[PDB]
Amino acid sequence: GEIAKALREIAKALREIAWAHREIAKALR
Amino acid sequence: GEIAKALREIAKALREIAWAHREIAKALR
Amino acid sequence: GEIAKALREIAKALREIAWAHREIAKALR
Amino acid sequence: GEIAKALREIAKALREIAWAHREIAKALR
Amino acid sequence: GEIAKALREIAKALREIAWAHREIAKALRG
Amino acid sequence: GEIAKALREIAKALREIAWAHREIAKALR
Amino acid sequence: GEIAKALREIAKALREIAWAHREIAKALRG
Repeated sequence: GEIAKALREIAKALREIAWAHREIAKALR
Repeated sequence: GEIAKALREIAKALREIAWAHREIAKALR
Repeated sequence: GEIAKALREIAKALREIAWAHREIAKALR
Repeated sequence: GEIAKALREIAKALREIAWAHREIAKALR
Repeated sequence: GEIAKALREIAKALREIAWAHREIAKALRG
Repeated sequence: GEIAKALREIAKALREIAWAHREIAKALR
Repeated sequence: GEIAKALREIAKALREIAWAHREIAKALRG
């Protein structure tokens, strides 16, 4: 469904943010 | 659908945030 | 619809956050 | 509707976050 | 409804984040 | 319901984020 | 359901963010 697909896009974007957030954590260490 | 379209706008905004977040990670490195 | 309108409000708020996030990236760069 | 109202509260909280994020950007400049 | 109640929990958690975010802004100014 | 339960999981994850965010505010102080 | 599964993916992604956020807090102290 289009609604479920859009919700999965939201999750994918958040995993993108999490990847960057882990890079920042490594950067500070 | 209007609901699915709006949910896709939410994902698009989060991708904007992820792009800026990657820029911040690069700056710290 | 009211639900779609509220979801677009969520998207716009995230676009506000993205603007500020870019401002932080510029400040750090 | 109750669901639409709750979604608007999510949007309002995100606008609170955006305001604070702009304050952080000001601090960094 | 259970769905509306859960969405209000989401909004409240975001309001918690906003409070902490304001605390961070205050610290960076102070 | 499974949808309400999943929404509560989203809320719980955000409360985890808020906890860490408060720890960061304390760290800066 | 597909919608509930997708919402659970969102929740898990936020838990990924929470873990990374805790690592940042630790880094600022350690």
